[PDB]
Amino acid sequence: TGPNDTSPGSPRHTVPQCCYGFCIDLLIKLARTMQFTYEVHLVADGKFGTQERVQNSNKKEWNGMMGELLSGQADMIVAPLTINNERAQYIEFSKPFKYQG
Amino acid sequence: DIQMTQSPSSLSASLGGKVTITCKASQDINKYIAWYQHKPGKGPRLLIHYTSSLQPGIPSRFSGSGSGRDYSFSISNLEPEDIATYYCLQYDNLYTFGGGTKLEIK
Amino acid sequence: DIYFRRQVELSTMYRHMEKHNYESAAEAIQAVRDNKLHAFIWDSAVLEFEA
Amino acid sequence: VKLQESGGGLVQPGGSLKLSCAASTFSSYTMSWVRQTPEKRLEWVAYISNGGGGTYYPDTVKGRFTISRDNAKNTLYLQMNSLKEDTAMYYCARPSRGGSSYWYFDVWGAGTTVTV
Amino acid sequence: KIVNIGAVLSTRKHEQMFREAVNQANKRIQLQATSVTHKPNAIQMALSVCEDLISSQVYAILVSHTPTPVSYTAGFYRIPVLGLTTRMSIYSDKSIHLSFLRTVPPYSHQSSVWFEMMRVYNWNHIILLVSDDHEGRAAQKRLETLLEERESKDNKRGPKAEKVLQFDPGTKNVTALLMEARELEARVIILSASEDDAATVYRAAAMLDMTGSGYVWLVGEREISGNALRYAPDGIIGLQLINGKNESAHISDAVGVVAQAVHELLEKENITDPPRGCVGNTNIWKTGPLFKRVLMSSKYADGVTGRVEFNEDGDRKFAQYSIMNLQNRKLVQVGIYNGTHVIPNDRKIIWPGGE
Amino acid sequence: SPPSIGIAVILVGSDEVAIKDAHEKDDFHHLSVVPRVELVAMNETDPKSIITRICDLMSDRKIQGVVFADDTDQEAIAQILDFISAQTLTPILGIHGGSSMIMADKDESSMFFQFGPSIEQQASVMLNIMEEYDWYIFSIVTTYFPGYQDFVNKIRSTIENSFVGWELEEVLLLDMSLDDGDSKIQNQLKKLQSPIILLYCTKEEATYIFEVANSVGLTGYGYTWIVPSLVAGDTDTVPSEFPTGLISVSYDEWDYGLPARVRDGIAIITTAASDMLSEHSFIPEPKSSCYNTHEIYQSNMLNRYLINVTFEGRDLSFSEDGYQMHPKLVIILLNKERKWERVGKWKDKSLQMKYYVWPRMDDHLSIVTLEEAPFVIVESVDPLSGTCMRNTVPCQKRIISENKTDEEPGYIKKCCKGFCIDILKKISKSVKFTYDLYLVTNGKHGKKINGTWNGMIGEVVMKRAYMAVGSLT
Repeated sequence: TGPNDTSPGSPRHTVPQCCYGFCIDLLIKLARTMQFTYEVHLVADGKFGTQERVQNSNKKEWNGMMGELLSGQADMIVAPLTINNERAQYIEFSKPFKYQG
Repeated sequence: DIQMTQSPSSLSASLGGKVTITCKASQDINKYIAWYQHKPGKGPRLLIHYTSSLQPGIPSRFSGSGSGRDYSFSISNLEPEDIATYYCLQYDNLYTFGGGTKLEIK
Repeated sequence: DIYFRRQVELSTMYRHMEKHNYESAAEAIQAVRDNKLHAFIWDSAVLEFEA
Repeated sequence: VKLQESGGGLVQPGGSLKLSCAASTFSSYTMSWVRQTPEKRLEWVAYISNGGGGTYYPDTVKGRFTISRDNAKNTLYLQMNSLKEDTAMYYCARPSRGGSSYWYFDVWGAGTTVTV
Repeated sequence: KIVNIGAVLSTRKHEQMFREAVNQANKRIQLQATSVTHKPNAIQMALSVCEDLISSQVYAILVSHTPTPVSYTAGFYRIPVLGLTTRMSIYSDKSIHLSFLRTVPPYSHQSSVWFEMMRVYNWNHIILLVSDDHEGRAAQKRLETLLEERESKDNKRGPKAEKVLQFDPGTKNVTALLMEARELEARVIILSASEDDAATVYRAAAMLDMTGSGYVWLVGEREISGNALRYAPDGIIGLQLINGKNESAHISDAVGVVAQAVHELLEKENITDPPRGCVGNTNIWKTGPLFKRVLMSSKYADGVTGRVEFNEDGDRKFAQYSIMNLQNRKLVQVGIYNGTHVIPNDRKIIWPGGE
Repeated sequence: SPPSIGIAVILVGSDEVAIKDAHEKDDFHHLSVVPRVELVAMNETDPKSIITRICDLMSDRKIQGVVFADDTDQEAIAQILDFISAQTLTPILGIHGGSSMIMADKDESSMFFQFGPSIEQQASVMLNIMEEYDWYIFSIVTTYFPGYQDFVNKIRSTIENSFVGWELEEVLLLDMSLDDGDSKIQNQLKKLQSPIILLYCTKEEATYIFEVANSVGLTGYGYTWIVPSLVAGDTDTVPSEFPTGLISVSYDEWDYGLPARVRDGIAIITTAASDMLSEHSFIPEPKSSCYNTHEIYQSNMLNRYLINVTFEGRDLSFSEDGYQMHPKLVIILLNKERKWERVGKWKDKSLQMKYYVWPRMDDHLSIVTLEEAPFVIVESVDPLSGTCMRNTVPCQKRIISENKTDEEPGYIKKCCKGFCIDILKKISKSVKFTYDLYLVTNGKHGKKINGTWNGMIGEVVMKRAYMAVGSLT
């Protein structure tokens, strides 16, 4: 389920697109192994998730992808998402696919 | 603007009689009243405030009662240096005035 | 942006980074080949494929 | 502080006579003045605030009258046009407690006439 | 030992039992208790605070049922004020009125009665519906503060997680929140709002078939009302207070627990006195904070309602409980509880849609 | 053509003549409604007299709004006003004294507004003051006003933004524990190892606690104390326990003055009522009495109209919490001869002050340097903050100008980086130092001409309490 922001400025028209690659194949194997019914919809903006103090107050919400994990828009993140100290405060990770820098 | 009409036309009384003149406006005034008296060619003299509050130098000969938009103002025990004519004032919009009456002595 | 702002000793370096950042991975990769951007910082698992 | 009128006349029937009333503090004090009928009625003529605004009349003399004031010389200015059926006396009255509002004057003028 | 305690009460015979309870406490020092006539349109009642303050020897004012302005007027006036209708919590709270002291837990109660129920039934997931009010923020803060069970070192599979909603006081918009709550995996609903909000939700789970077998509700006190308890579905579990209707039992231990503070304070030094009735400005009786200190560390006039120990805010630390389960059309009391000794039941729970 | 509304002004404590004359020349014609003033003086200022005067005037007169003033320092006046406004659904503007002290958490249906700064704008101007000398925020709060929780969450709130250069927050929260034996409130003041200490408190407990600060050794020589408006806002009097100057913000020291403030409030009320009659063609009918309650929805519309007022050049609008947006602020010093002498200036972002250096600051050194390649690098300042984060120096460069005015040690403090500055920052902690770092002006570093020396050695031979770090062989 592609974004509404198919041309990443103003307009909002969501369309079915199709994806494939590394994480898609690994999701295929994990879903065949663990009995998963699944849908895949892309992210809102494309900014990988970070923390900032928003709404000129004492509130810090999480932008981007990781906020959609915190707000209940999804339940798994299968993407190149790094392991940090700031994300691992309250988001459980796994043994990490790869090793890079 | 709102306009007023006093009534009626006469203060026909003897020496020490009793007369009463009515502030009658077209709209609710909330006891917005004043009262003046003058000779022909001399100039007015203040009588009455909100609660018929008289003036220092003005005797207790003048009283009145009424509310809302209709008010009555009574004069009694009149000595004829007050050969005058009595007038009511409203100030809901900028100022308001009606007719008013003149005093004669019989 | 989290790793650079966490470190204080690299802070001046971070102060040079605020005026040139990009929004997507492909944007900076195309902008390097147009000589507007002499260097780029990202993961090895994307840069080793792109080179 | 005392009020003294001047500029009395109706030498043209249907003309225009800019009358005035000088004062001797009147700058924070509004103005409205009075003609007198043959029934001696103290009918209103015009309305100004203390600050020159709020230029109004009652329905008797609307449509003909040009209005101003000067708080430096403590004077009013208004030309009389539709008093042409009256042998009126006009006086000035300075309403007490000042302001652009109105309250009850004892501070009236002296009284001068306008005769056609 | 002729000191005064003012009071404002609802009806006439409450003053009779008030003076009789003062005569009961007279076996200790002798006392006043002149008292006057609760009135409507209470700014006149804010007028008649110093119809009672005319005695300098008044040291406590007792108030019953409205958040009354006497806490503002007679709080200048560092005079500790006791009451029994602080269920609407906001004027006994952290916007610190320096003169209040409760005799009853609020509507936004210490919600551990829910939190202690979960270890009875091993529940781990909570959908928490909360209205947009000061009550809702108080309940939210208390139930989030009740997460100190994680410091060991036993149900760590889940204490309680899921999410909360916001629920503005509107009539139509109940459907969207419950439609979104239908999708989640949690099946336990805790709803703590007003009785008109209970009369607002009122059928919306039944139209979505979120009643019956699938779900378990743990509602607060204000679902038991003539418009709300008529329309709650079968199997709702509600709470109900022990007291707060027999106010004589409150007022007897109230005059006992203020008389003990009077005896404790009379043996001390620098007993400065309050002013003589509403005279002017800067009337700050300097022994007022000392009165709050000696009252806040006191035990209870035990014998009628059980031992009540006041906290830093002024709560009771008292076992507040009675669970009413809804059978076919009537509420039933099911068990006997405590602050800690929740000794579960002696009857059978009729769970909704499958029993 | 304009009708009237009723506005009552009440003064407690002088010259009702200056207040009368100032407004009664304000011609509110050219507006759709015109006012109706009524002066009433009082001297008791107890709660019962306040209610029995206010609703007495409500019962006698068709009162639209009330402009309240005072000459006391009792804050609990305002809550009483905040009590009655929602009780009467009529606007009340507290313009002086205890009516002008800020009350947090107002009621939802209240229509009470105050002339004064917010509790967060005072912290913002307290940061803008400390951004002249790059000082370090160390806030302590002992008493517990209702305006506490906003203060720390507004003072944090900028230290994590950008280009900060700010030290840690060794904060100390205390309370009103009535316990004399708890002497750790005396003992924890040794944990304030900082030259700058913020103190948000009340006047009486500050009068107590400055004796304690003298007892521990927080004297006025090595430390300063920046203190908000509610402690020392009483411009007339001062207790004897304050050798602790640079108190913070107040309003403009004589409240434009008090009758101008009265005229501004009258203009505010009449402009809002004129806007409501221009937009919805009906004014609120006045209240019957403080007894009768039953026979308002339009008061919320009046609340929406009262907070978007504008007059001849003064946007006098209000926020949701009852304070002003723009208003004029001053900065006060304290005068070891026990006066209050400083008239500083702050307006809506900007601050303008005196001397460009703080008086009353031997281990204070002047140090003169020189710009070159990578030993002492001079760069410009940030256009949002003025100060320098990693560069950590003033480098107060002087300007050579026309020969009719002196030089500029208030020229903007250009940041210096490089090798010798990093050496100096170690030598400061090595012994004990204090910089007064500045550049040479004649540009004649290391030169001896016939008779004399110039440049850095030129400021060495002139005995100007110097070092000369930089590139110098």
